[PDB]
Formats: sequence, structure tokens, C-alpha cells
Amino acid sequence: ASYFTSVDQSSVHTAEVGSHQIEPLKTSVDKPGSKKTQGEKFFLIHSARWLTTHALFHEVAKLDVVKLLYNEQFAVQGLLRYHTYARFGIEIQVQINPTPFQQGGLICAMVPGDQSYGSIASLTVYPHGLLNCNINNVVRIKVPFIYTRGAYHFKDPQYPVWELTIRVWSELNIGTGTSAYTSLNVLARFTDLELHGLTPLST
Amino acid sequence: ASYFTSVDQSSVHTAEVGSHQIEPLKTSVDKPGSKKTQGEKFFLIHSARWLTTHALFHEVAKLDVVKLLYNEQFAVQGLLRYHTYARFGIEIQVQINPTPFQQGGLICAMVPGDQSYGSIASLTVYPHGLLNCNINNVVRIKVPFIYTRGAYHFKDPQYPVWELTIRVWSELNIGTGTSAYTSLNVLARFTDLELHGLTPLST
Amino acid sequence: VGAITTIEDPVLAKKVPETFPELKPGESRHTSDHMSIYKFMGRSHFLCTFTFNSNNKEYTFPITLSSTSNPPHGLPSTLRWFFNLFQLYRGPLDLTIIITGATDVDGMAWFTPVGLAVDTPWVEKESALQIDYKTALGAVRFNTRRTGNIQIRLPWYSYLYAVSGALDGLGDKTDSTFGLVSIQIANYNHSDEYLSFSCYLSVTEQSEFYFPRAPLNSNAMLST
Amino acid sequence: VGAITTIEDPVLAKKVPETFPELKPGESRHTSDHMSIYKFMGRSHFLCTFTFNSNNKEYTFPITLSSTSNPPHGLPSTLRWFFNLFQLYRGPLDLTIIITGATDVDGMAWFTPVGLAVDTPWVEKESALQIDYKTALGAVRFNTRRTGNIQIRLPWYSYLYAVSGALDGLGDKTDSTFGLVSIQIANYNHSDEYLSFSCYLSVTEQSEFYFPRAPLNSNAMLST
Amino acid sequence: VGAITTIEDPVLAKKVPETFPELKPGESRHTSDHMSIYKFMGRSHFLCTFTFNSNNKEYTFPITLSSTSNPPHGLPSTLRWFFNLFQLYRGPLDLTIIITGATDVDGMAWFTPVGLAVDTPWVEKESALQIDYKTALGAVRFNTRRTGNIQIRLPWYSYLYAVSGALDGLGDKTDSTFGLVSIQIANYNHSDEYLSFSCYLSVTEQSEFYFPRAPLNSNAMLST
Amino acid sequence: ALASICQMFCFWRGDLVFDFQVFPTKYHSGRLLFCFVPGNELIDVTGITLKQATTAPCAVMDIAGVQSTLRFRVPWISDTPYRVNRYTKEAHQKGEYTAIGKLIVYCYNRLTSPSNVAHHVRVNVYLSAINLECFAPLYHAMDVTTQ
Repeated sequence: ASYFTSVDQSSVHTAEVGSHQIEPLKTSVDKPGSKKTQGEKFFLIHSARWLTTHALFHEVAKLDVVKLLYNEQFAVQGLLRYHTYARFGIEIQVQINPTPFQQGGLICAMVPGDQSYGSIASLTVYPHGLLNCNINNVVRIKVPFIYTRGAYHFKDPQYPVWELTIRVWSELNIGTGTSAYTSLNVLARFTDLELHGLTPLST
Repeated sequence: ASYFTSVDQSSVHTAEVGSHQIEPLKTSVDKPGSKKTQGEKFFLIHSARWLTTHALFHEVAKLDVVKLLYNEQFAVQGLLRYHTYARFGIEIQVQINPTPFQQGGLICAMVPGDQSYGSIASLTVYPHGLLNCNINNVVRIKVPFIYTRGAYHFKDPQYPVWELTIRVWSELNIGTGTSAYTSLNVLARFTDLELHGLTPLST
Repeated sequence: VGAITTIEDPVLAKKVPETFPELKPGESRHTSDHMSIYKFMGRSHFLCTFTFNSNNKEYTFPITLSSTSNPPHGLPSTLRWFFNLFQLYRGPLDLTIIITGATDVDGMAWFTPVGLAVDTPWVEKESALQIDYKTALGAVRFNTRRTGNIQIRLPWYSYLYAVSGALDGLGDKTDSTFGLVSIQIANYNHSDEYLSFSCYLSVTEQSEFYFPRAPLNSNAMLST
Repeated sequence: VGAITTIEDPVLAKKVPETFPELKPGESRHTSDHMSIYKFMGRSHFLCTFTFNSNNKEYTFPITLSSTSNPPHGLPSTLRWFFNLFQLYRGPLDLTIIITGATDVDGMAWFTPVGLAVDTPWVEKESALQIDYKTALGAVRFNTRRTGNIQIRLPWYSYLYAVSGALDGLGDKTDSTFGLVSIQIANYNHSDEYLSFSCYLSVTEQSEFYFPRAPLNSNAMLST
Repeated sequence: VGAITTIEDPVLAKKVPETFPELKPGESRHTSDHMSIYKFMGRSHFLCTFTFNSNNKEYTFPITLSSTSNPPHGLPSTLRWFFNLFQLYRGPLDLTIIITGATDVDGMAWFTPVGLAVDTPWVEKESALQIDYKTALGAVRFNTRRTGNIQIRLPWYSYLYAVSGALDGLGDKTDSTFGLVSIQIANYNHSDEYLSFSCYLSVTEQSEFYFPRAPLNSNAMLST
Repeated sequence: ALASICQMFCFWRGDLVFDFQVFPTKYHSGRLLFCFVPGNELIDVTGITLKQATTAPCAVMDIAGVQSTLRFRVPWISDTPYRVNRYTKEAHQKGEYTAIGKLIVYCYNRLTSPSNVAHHVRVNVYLSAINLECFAPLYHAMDVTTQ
């Protein structure tokens, strides 16, 4: 009993032949694919440059997390497309590559809903992490699910769940001749993902 | 450790907020979606008519099972598209609707590879079932995996694994005025499905 | 030793900072604390005010937690500040309204959940609703001669898990409304003496608050 | 009672049919049984034949389980019938070839797995392969004066789980070949006396068979 | 964690690398292994070939492990590849030679240790040695009518601890020779029918191998 | 070395372990992405963008540090238990493959560096195997695969 349910008067026993065989010598040694190996992997989101011309509190990359994860490119599209509702947690990577002759810093804040008004200088209240050329090039942020309904709706979502923001925390500076930029990358994955609501209508 | 693997010098602990909450009042009561609820459901394959003009041993519907299950329509497309290799068993439904004033019969045989030559009158050797207007309108066939390699390959398959065939076992006949046709349907599902070989290249 | 730390590493961010030698600063001298939310917002705060210019006119206002709506229509002063510190809210509210001016005025106030057919918000017009439709949703009928003030608890009835104060566009028009309170006046006959109302909102002990946000930049907070 | 059944229901299809009164028909009088596959095909059967028209020419034939290739090039007689009853095959084979006619002829036969660079099948031509390439794959060097017949076991070397006899098109060109056996002759100098060969294939005790198919319609079976 | 290492530090070079999640890949399905040297080189391989153009001529070839000597005189194909992977060798060899063509030919083959007076290598000339000198070193006398092939084990007789395949100049002329095998023919009288020989070298179970070297760059490997 | 052992054999299976060795200073910084793409070697790998690659298994490496070497172990993935050596035979055939798929190396972040050091970091690629099986010997000279 799964979903498709036959109700019949005349039915009959099925005719098997053989049965499931285990492999004494495996063809492929990797784990058999499933949800936990598909949905939960790391995916790439936004890739931009961080330049010295960005003033203080300029916004390098403004991202909408869930809207970006849903695309034909990423194999997690497989599940989400045929399911109407979902709820889930998110994890985030932010990786940059400073050369130690540079100096500066960034902030990566996960804000639920939208920033709206509230102060920029307070973004250390939201779950966050700080990039600095002195210490570390990587941050990990993990947030549970926050929303004003029971679950998210992919076809016509009410408002974006987690809209990530990145502000320049201190102006970038270099000496004479030093490389004037650095790459910037963002990674995200769903966690403990739960689906409901199968449907054809997505096609 | 899943697939995407970060190797870093500078890394750091992630910052959580809160934690997974169970729901004291559920939003949706159906089982959380997963592989076993998606891949293994019943899907529709071919729908044709069976008419009295079909002579003995005429072939009503010649089907290629795996080639038909892989299409944008069916939500099992979600998994198969992002995986290169697979192995699996198959189950089959064949449902018709005789009116008891008719008479006749069909045969549904699952032949691995192709029929090639061997005799039509022997199709009772292959795993099969018999439709008859006297007894039953439904058959269930369940066959394990047979193939000359380790696993199937969806992009450019060597040769179709299970190519289903249906022959008219005895000529259909009716009286004067009786309905001259009957609908015919086919259902199929993967079983114990195992995947390997993730890949972007499908897009 | 606690005078040096790496704030770029959150594990060491929970360290207890020490700098100079210190003593424990005794106790607080007054018993109650003022930093518990259920006390500070235990006090009531201002909400809105309106006046009736003619007899038999009905007035309606929603309680909207949105930041976008600017006073005089919206949340003023403290509430506008308080409902933007945190992301979500749920649970009942304690409403107190105060009557002034003219006397011998019958009135019937009701509460309308979000989304149901109701008068247009922030509009003073003759009632469009069937008298049979009003009392079904529940109402209190008050006279201004005897009391002139009413303290009543708004229930939590909504199809949302909770309501939020920070939203934009398509969401902010729907989720951000708590409910509608309406007041109809009758027997106002003389247009003189200037009947006027005022509301005051308070927070209960059954309310909750979730996921602290950032406070509002000063250009946001306003007054009537 | 066993004289009536419903064959449209497979559970009752395994019933033991009875019709009239009977007795147990004793025993079979000869010890061995002839219906065990490893006996019936234990006997060797015919495969192919070819003749050399000049000295220092090399001949090559694949062993192809395909039904599509019709004799003289293909499987004749019994083998063509036997390898189409079942879907798959794996495991070694026992090959016996027989030499006739002219004498004092050196020859070297080798076995080439599927897919590797090899002479064109069913073509009699001078060898294109380096003499160093031949003996590496392994070979036996035989003289016709002394023996004139050779019985040797072909190994199972393939990248396939197993090989199949019923295939169509793109698959039948690859999977359906077991391997190639080649024979080179040397010192044939006089073109007279008509040196000729014949092969005979047998099945081992280590072979297996899977998933019975339907036998071949009579127009399929042929002879050389 | 095993996905990062420092290969400039040999202690961490013996770490077991892990990258992704994996399963144990079962077993190998065929019993014997083909990567054991005593099996792969257990198979025989090609060595050299020569033909006699007249009666009562004697032929001699050394077995030289040197890389410098290029075929047709030297080690071809696999042996040339195999004896250059490792630095040293010692222990007996298994030699098999195969006779073809003309018949009723007596012959006597002997084995001559390194350094002792012997015919000039790779030269076909009448024997210069006393008949009394030949049989002392030991010999086998074979007739081509009956057998036509001989499988005989060359002993290890040398004044060296072992022999090496990679040498240059003054050393390569001496150490790199294993020994000399010679074959004399008699009663070849008719110059027709083209008597020809071939050798095949194999490795024993008593051989040893030492100190793995680097394999040969592709321009080194050749064929006859 | 791993080539000269298998150049004598028809079939093989196992896990090829690549080892990437950077030669930077301490003052460079940057990352790479090694994207494994299971399949055969005749597929078109070039039309793949960067975002599409993170789907397949990959590992992101950092250039600066005291670990210059990355050990990257391709798990064996194929429809058939054994691949084959086609280079002896002349032309291509459908279904008969050599590689288990292609490897890609992207540029994940750019390469930053001050003025007084070189701007480009060469990286050697090692090769070696584990759990390697073989059979069916032969003689072959494997030509250099170029590009």
C-alpha cells in the first residue's frame, strides 16, 4: 500500500520468476542512490567578486536561498519538482580566498523573510559568521525552519523563507600592485528534508 | 561524508540556532516523501484498443518497458535522470474490461531482450498470464533483473531489457449489436530499485 | 587572561570576558525586574484613536503588525518598536479601549478574524453588514453612561501558525494582520459634544515570541 | 477430481493432474539419463569447416552465439538450436578440432578474447599480427604428422557478466560473441593433397544456463 | 580525513587514502590470480628464430639480458620488457624449442656457461669445437622425425652472484649474459624443405627477482 | 608505472587514486574543484558549466598550507564488472570502453598574489591504484595520449 490503489473484484495472484539476487562481485561500489545521498549534498549558489571599490556596508551579494536551489541544474530538482509542499533546514558555506597581503572583512547573515528596515549595524544578532583575512576564509551557518505557515510552496511561494545577505564589514584595501580582488563562493544544502503532496501538475 | 568533500586548512565550527522541532499538530498527515514512495508507485504505460479485426497471433501492443518509463511525465523521472546506472526488477499490470457477452482471450508475455525468432505458440514458457472473458480481467507479472551487463544505462542503452509483448490468443467475437471493442491498459513499477553514478551531464 | 579572544571563532565567543579585578555587585534593591518582557510589555501601550462625526456610522480598524504601514494608520510609538524586535508572534492579546465626551451612547463592538468578509479597514462608513451577521461572530454591547471603558481579551483565531512583523509585498498584505476590531455607535443624535475613542494594546501571559531580529533604525520609529 | 482446473489461475496451475486410474511405471532400465543437459550436450557437436588454398595463410573465425548469422557462417545444426533455448551463458567450453589430408604441416592456434585487435572474422588472409603479439595471448603449436587432432578448453575471458544468443542490432554485434579462435599454417608448400580442418564444440561441467526461452520456429534451424 | 596528505613526507605516504564513501568490492570470480609473477611469466614467451641454409653447419646464440642489444639479435617483445623491470636475477630457466619443416634430421644441443671457449654469438658457421669437448659439457641428441620439440631446463652456472639487465659499457659486456645454447644439425643433406627453429623462454618457480626498477620508456620496446 | 603494468593486460578493475601536488609559495591563495563525471570517455565533457558540476562528486582543495598533496580516490562505477583495452584494436565500438569516466579540474576561485611572486602555480598529477585486478595477458605498446 503506497498511493495508487487498485480496487478489484476479479483479481488474482501474480506469477514470479526467480527472486532478488545479491551480488557476489559488485559492479559499482558506491552507496546505492537515495534521498539522503541526493537531496542533502552540497550545491553551489552564487559566485561573485569582492572589489575594493565596494564602500562600507555595500552589499556584495544579496541571495534568495530557496528560490535559487530550485532549478533544472541541480539534481535536487528531481524531488522538489514533483512535490508541492516541503519543510526543512538549511546549511551554508561561504568560502573566499584572501592573499595575506590584503586586509578587510565581510559578514554573512541569514535573515528570515526580508531584512526590511532594521539596523545594518545589528546584523550580528542574526545567526552569522565573520570572514577576515587574518583568521579564516570559511564559515558554516546552520539554521532551522522559520516561516509563518506549515510548509513552503514551490509553485507560488508566499515570501522567500531565508533570504541571505552579505555586507562588507570593513573596506578592502591593498598595497601597490597587489591583486585587487578575490573570488567568493556560496554553498547550501537542505537538511532533514521532508516532502508531501505528490502531483503531476508541475508539468 | 556524502560526496562533496571539503579539504581545508582554516576551517571552523558552524553556528547553529535552535534545532529540529517535532510537530505537536501536523500540517500534512501523509508519509514524508522519499524514494520508496516515489520510484515504486504504479505508473501507466500504454493504452490501446482490442478489436475483432485483429486476427489470431496479431500483436495488439508491442511495448518497450524501460524506454517508456523514462519520460518527463512520470515523477520517477526525477531520480533516473540524474543517475547513470541502475538495476532493478519490474512488475506489470494488464487490465481490460470485457462485457460477458463477448468471448476471446489474450496473452501477456515478458520477454527479455527481444523476441527474435522463437515460436509464438511457446510464449507460455516465458513468465505470462492469460486474460479471458470467462475468468479474469487482470494479471500480475513480476520478474527479476536479466541482462548481459552489470546494470542498465539510460543515456545510450545497449538493448532494451524487458520488451513486453501481447498477442491475441483467440479471436475476439461478438453477437449482433454488442460492443465491438474493449479498452486495454498496462501498468508498471520498478522494484527494489538501486541507483549509482551521479552526474550533471544529463543536462 | 580573558581580555583576549578571537570573535571570528564562535566557540570562543561564549567565553566569560574579564579585564580588571572586580567584585560581585551585590543585589538589585527593588524586588520585581523590569527586563522581563511579560512585565515591560505587561504595561499597556498606545494604539490608535478615532472620532465619529455623525450618528449611526460604524468604524473599523485592523490590528496590523506590519512595519510598512506608517502612522496615523499603523502601529505607533512602542508597539511599532516592540513587534519588530522578534520575527513571529502567536497567542491572545489584552485590549483596553477608553470612551470620552458625549454620554448616553449605546455601542456594540465585535471581533472579526482575518480574511472574512468585513468592512474596509481605516474607513468610517455606514455598516454594510447584516445585523444577523454581527452578533454571530460574538460582540459586546456597551453603554457610555455607565462605564466608558472596556478591557477585553482578543482571542487567537487564524489559519496561520503565527504572524510576523517583517514582510514585503505579497506576503505582508496577508500574514501580517492579526484581526479586525470594529465599533458601531447608535443614539449619537446630537452632533455636538464630540464623542471620541482611544485604544490601548497589551500583551498576555499566554503570548510567545520567537527568533530575535535586529531593532529598527531610528528613521523607522514614529509618533502620531 | 484432478481432471478439471483453471489454467488462467497460476496457483492451480501447479496442481498434479489425474484423469484415469494408473500405476507407477516402474523404472528406467538403463542407468544413465539422457535428459540431463550436461549429458546430451556432453556429446560434442558440429561447428564449422574450412580449407586452405595456399601456404602461409592464416584463418580466423569467431564463436558467435547470435541467431542472426546464418550458416555456413554461424552456428549450424544442434548448437544453433541449443544456444537459443536459454537466454544467457557463461563458463568455459571444450573445443576439439580435427585435421585431415596433407602431412608434415606445422601450425599454431591461439585464442583471442572479444574486442581486442584481431584478424577480420570469416576471412582467409595472410596474418597481419606481429609474431610477438601472437604467443603472448597464449598458443599451442601442433604438427599434423603426429596427432592431427586437438582437444583444448577455451577459457572464459570477457568483460560481460554473461553472453546471450537472442539479440537485435546494436547489442547483437557486441555481446553475442564469445571469442575468436585462429589457426595459422606453415610449411604447406605443395598446394596439392588438400589440407582441411573441422571443429567440434562441447559444453563443460562448469558451464551454466539461465532463464529458459522459447525454442526456435522450424524455419530457423538450418544445415550446411 | 584521508583525502589530504603530505607526499613530501614518506611516513605519511603509507597512509590509507579515503575520499568518498565506499563498499568492499566483493571477490574476484575466477580462482587463480593473474598478477602473481610466477603465473604471468609462467606462460612461455618468444625468444628468437633462425634457419639453416646448408648441411653440417652449427648455430649458437647467447641468452643476453642486456637492454642495449636490439632485436632481431636480443630479447624481443615481452622478455625485453620483463627483464628490465627488476635489477637482478638468479636461478634456472625453462627453455622450450620447436622444430619445423624438414624431417629425418639428427641434432645435438648443448649448453655453455658464460666465459668459456665457445662459438661466436649470433654467427652461423661450421663448428670449431672438438667433438670430445661438446659432450663433456653435457648435451641432448634429438631427432626431428619423432619429436620436433624439446622442453629443457637451463641450469644456473655462473661465477656471479646474479645477473642484471640494466648496465652500460664495460659491465654490460660481461655480467649481462646468462649463458649460451647451441644447436648442431647433421644429415640435412637435401637443401630443400627449409628446416627452421624457434625458441621460447619461461621462468621457473626457483627463480628470484630483486629491487624493482622503472619500466621502459615506449621507444625502447620493439618487435621482430 | 601503473601504465606499464596494465599495458600488458586486456582487462582491469579497481580504484585509480590520483594525487594532486601543488607547488605554491605560502603567499598564494586559491581553490580548485575536481569533478568526477562517471560514464565512458567518448562523452562530451566541455559543455558543462561550473554550477552544473557540483552535482557530481567533487572535492574542493585549498592551495595555501602545509599540506600540498590531495589524495582523490575514484570509486569504481561501471555497468560492466571489467573494462577493456581497446587501444590494440583499431577503431571505436559502441559498448566497448576503456575509461570509467572523465575527470575535470575547474578554477573555483581566482588566483591572487602580490607583485613580487610569480602569478601561476604549476600542479603535478600523480597516479596509482588500489584493489587492482587483471587478467588475459598480451603484448602492446601504449602510445602517449596527447591533446
